[PDB]
Amino acid sequence: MSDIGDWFRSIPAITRYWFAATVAVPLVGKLGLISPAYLFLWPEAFLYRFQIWRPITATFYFPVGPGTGFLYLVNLYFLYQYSTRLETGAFDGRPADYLFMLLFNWICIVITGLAMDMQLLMIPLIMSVLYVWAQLNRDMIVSFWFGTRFKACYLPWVILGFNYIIGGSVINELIGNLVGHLYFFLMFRYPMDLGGRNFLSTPQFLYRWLPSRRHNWGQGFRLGD
Amino acid sequence: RPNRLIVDEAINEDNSVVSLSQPKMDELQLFRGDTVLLKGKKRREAVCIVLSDDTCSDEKIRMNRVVRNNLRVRLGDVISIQPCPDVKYGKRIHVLPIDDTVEGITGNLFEVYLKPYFLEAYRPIRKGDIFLVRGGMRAVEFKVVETDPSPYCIVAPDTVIHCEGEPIKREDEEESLNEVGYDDIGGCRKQLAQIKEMVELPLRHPALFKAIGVKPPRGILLYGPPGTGKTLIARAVANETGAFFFLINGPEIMSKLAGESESNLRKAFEEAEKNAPAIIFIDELDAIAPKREKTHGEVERRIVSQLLTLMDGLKQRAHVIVMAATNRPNSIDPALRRFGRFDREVDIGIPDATGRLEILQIHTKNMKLADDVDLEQVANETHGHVGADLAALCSEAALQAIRKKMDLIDLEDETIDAEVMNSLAVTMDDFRWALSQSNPSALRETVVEVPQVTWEDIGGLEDVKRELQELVQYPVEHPDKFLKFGMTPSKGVLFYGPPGCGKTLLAKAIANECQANFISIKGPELLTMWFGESEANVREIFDKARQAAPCVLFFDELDSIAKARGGNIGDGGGAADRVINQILTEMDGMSTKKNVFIIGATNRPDIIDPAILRPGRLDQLIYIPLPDEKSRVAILKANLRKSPVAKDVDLEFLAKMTNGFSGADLTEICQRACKLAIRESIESEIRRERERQTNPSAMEVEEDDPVPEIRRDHFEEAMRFARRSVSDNDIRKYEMFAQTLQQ
Amino acid sequence: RPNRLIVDEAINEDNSVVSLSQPKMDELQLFRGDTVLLKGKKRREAVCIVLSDDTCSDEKIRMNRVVRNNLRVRLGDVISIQPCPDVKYGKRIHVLPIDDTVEGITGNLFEVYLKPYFLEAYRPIRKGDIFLVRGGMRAVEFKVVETDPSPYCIVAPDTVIHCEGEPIKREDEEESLNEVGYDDIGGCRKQLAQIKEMVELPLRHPALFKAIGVKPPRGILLYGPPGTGKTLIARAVANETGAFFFLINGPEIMSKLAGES
Ligand SMILES: Nc1ncnc2c1ncn2[C@@H]1O[C@H](COP(=O)(O)OP(=O)(O)OP(=O)(O)O)[C@@H](O)[C@H]1O
Ligand SMILES: Nc1ncnc2c1ncn2[C@@H]1O[C@H](COP(=O)(O)OP(=O)(O)OP(=O)(O)O)[C@@H](O)[C@H]1O
Ligand SMILES: Nc1ncnc2c1ncn2[C@@H]1O[C@H](COP(=O)(O)OP(=O)(O)O)[C@@H](O)[C@H]1O
Repeated sequence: MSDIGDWFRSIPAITRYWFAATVAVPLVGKLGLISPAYLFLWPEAFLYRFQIWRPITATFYFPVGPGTGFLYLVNLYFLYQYSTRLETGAFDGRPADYLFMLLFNWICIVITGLAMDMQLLMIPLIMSVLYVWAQLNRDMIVSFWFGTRFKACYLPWVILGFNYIIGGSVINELIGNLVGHLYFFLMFRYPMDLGGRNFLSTPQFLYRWLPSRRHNWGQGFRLGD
Repeated sequence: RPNRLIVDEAINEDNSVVSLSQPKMDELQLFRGDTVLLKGKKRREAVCIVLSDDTCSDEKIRMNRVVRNNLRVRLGDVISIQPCPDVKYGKRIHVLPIDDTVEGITGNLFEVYLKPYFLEAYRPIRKGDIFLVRGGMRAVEFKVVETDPSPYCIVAPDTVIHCEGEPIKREDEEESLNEVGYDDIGGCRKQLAQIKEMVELPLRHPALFKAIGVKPPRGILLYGPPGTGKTLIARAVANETGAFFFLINGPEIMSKLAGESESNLRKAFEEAEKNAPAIIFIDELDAIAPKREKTHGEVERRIVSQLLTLMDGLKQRAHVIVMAATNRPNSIDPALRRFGRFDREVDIGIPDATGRLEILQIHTKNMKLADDVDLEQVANETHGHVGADLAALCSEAALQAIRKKMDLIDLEDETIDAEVMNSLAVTMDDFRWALSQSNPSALRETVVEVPQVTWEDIGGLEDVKRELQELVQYPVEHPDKFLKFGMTPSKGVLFYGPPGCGKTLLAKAIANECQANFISIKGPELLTMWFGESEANVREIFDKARQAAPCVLFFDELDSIAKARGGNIGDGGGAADRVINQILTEMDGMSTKKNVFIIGATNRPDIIDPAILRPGRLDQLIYIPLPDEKSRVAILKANLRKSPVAKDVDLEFLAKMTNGFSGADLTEICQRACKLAIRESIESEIRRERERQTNPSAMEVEEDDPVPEIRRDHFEEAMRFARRSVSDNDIRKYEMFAQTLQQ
Repeated sequence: RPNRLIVDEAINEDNSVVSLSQPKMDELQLFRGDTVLLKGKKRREAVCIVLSDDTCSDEKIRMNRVVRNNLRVRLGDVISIQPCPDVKYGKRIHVLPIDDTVEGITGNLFEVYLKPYFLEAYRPIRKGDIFLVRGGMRAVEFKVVETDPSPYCIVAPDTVIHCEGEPIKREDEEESLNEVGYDDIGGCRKQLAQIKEMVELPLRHPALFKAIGVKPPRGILLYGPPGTGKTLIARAVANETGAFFFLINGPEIMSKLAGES
């Protein structure tokens, strides 16, 4: 129900700005001055021809229109019950490492999208992080308030058909899946067995703000014996 | 291997130490005060202190509840114990208590709790450990979440604590580890021992037991007065063993919605079957399954049959055990008594004075009472009460002490709580007032126990005592001779003689000597049971005696049946004959396996029906001669304990003057003399008060109360009423009857 | 601080009595019949007359229902008592009868109620108070809505009283009188004390005994002949101690059709 308001209000300033941008890129892009058709994410076009209009702007493309706006609604609805879990689940006590891992994963996914020539980027990333999050949350039934006949082993392909009926070029989401596998490799298999070079770098920009990172033990009292 | 050592309960009360036997310390090379790293399950490591105690066996390591919680293990588990004395002095510890302690306190645990608990303690501390400190009323828990150095540190002067912040919640699985344990039960040693013996093996090793291929018991019923802690017992056992205890309440089940109850019932059964070996508990089964003819409608019959089918369909399946609670076994439908159904039954008797003291000690733990508590006579006088009654008494006494502190003119909203709680005491007047405001629940209910009268208490007719002990103790202690020679020992012995000779006194004395359970049956109760309620009472009393084997059943007013048989009433003769026939048949029905003896007593043996005096029935008969001189002096010196002994005179001449008198006469004379002594003391005290009030400061010299000197004048005013309690001719009639028997 | 006083039940039923022990008279050097100022909860202000009573303790103040409601407080609370000798004789008083107190009278309020009650009383009254007057066979409440001086003043022989106009609309937190109280029960002092002792503490201090962690009783049975006042006792206790009395009747439940019951 309409409990999202408390969730949004409770968020501090920096994190609420981060998520507000992350979720409001499409409504901002629907300003009406710039058509969404100018962000088709053609890496070949930018590489070969000029394509000044898509330096990095092509990496955040989501088509929403007149007949999809209401559906747009339920989309963000999912993201809510995604973020509420995703922030709490898996990584919840690492605000700086949150930004670090998002940055590395985005670099990987934008590289693999440069390999391809597809259109959508944020939905594949969201579902990728979703499945890598739920692989640590498998075998669990969750049902919302207005639901009592929620069965098992049906949700992923039902959502797949949901996004399949409205639109096309389904295989793009698979590439998002790819980075999730790598991300899974990055907490269970990467940093103990291969020992090769690392393509990821952590800039000092993250360590400059350090949002919460509180570890002081308040104050102390003298005991003696 | 000198690594693993099975765990056991600890006798030492210190939290951070454990009891070690000498060979184990020698083999492991540990000494007093040395730290050891107990490694258990879930990657849990705990630092403990070695103590010398050869009481524990080598294979068992004594270890109490707090260390069990820290190690995150249970009883009978396996833990590796190795030397590890390299702990280092700590610098800082950041610690957060349980969140369930700020319930209207808002105090500082540093002074109220930490100072009393860690004054020169030198306890070892490791990260994430859980411990407890008892306070004024709350056993407050504490978890250290940071230490320096990590993780080892010891209580020492160079310690600074960070106890600031919202206290953390209990650590998941530890939520139930707040209370509930074997220590929480009093006066139930045998029952708890049986339950542990016949529950631990199936639960601890379910797969092993199933692989063996032996059926596990599935029917356990417990019956007793309400409030005896039956639910507490079940909860404690389930918590200790480790299961999925799933309570099911009684009354709500019927009145959920028409006939939907069985849906919830089978849902619960399924989910219990879905959730590993679990103990399923049902309460007040009578409210669910009463007697069949008590039922009025049909839906209750449907529910009862549904329950029957559900519980019968769980043969083998999973390691699920049914726990049943009730009050009276008779009220339950007997259909739930077949094999495979409920088959093992336990009675929860009312605890005795020792049990009452144990219960009070358990309850009187957190509060600090005043240094005058004398729980002994308090327990003695409070017979007829249950654990709930004593808990209510403790709470009431605490409240009375609180109001005796008075509301000290404050708006006590988290302002004076800390000062009051750490400064409390419990006065004896609180217990007196609780006794005044006490309503025992048992009251009119039979009690089975071991009496207190000793052989020296009687003082007379040692020949009869010799014969009784010969006939009682010898067969049970020496069955070899009986089986070698091959005769059935006698079971019933009758006593006859003049009244007022302490036949019940002898019965209690022999029962106490035999250290066996005693049951008293009074004739008025039997005569009440004549009309209507006769069969069930006889059956239940004999069954209760049988389950308490060995025991000595006793009877009183055995001639009352014949006294009402012949007389001007002629009404209960049919009921009396029915009762006596039932008694005869049922006592014929006993098996010689049960080592339960029967004692009958009467003073008018002639009127007794000859059918009682039959082989197999009461055959051994003993006459009780009147006391005389030696017997009289002995009973006098056995009853003359008192506080005011005075200096007395020769008892022999006192027996001489009272020749041909029963012990009742002597006791009455002594009591009359004591009454006159009390009257004299009272009148003298009143006269002294009168001369104080008429003459102020008349006796400024501090002279004690008048001496309780029971002088020979008091004896004279006593045996002025030298009662001939027993008639004379009837003595000749009794001895003539005995000689008629003495053919 | 022997100036704040814990308010409790009273003995004198007069409308202008605050009972103080003789050491308390010695403490403040107060006169007898002088006006004293009372401060309490809800930022209320009161004026009253000090009377002698040795039954009360030094820390105890005994004071009836009318002025206790004038401060909108119940027994067991704390009030501040101070001398108020600067009071002077009143000039005019305009009162206004409550709506549900004068039904079926049709009479001159001056010559039946106002004249005897106000005679030789010198009761100090402050704007916003309500006072009850016994009459022929009914008792009628009046609210002093205007007075000179305002708000506090002294009832004086030189006062003109105006009690004409539409009855005042009922208040909300005024704690309307004519409700059942402890005095309204006779012949059961022993049982009344017994029930008061073991019920007042948990209700008045819901958190105190919770901090003590002692289980309070949950159910009490009262049995006897019908119509003896058991409902009266429950209502009086609820009114006096201060609670959320909720009455339910068995026949009402039986009247319904099964499940909804
Ligand atoms: N053996 C006991 N040891 C300690 N406390 C006990 C014992 N028996 C009863 N009590 C007290 O009574 C409480 C539980 O009483 P309760 O009424 O639940 O008894 P029960 O036999 O488990 O079942 P029931 O509720 O049907 O009477 C405990 O919390 C404790 O205060
Ligand atoms: N001690 C008393 N003081 C004043 N009035 C009393 C007293 N005892 C009884 N009454 C009167 O008797 C009547 C009893 O009313 P009510 O029906 O509420 O009492 P009850 O005893 O609770 O009744 P019930 O018969 O329903 O149990 C009322 O009119 C009440 O005023
Ligand atoms: N130490 C004792 N030795 C012998 N008899 C005793 C002793 N103490 C009490 N008695 C007797 O026990 C008797 C109990 O009487 P009662 O129970 O009425 O009948 P019965 O004597 O048949 O049991 C008293 O009359 C008293 O004389």
